[PDB]
Amino acid sequence: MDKGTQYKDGYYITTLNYNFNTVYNATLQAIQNGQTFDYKSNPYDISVNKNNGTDAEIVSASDSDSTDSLQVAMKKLPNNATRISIKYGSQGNSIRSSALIGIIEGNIRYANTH
Repeated sequence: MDKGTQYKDGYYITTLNYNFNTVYNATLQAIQNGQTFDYKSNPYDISVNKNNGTDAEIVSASDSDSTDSLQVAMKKLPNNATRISIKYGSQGNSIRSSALIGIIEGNIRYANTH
């Protein structure tokens, strides 16, 4: 039905039916190039960016948000899909993440088209 967007206890987890290569690119752009700002204008910038090959995971630390860090996990599926797992702070990071996903998929939709 849907790609697989699940929200549970602050966690935002989804599958994106697009290639891990483009998903990494889009996700990087979304956070790194400041394609999304929060109302509290909090530091979104990346503290660890690492590629594995089946993993690409972005970890940014939040100094202003004492409650946690921004962690986005991108996992490569052999079905030309990518699984994204978001890490939340006690305030509910799912809000940031829902916008994040829109940007990630949307950017792919422009670049990839079909």
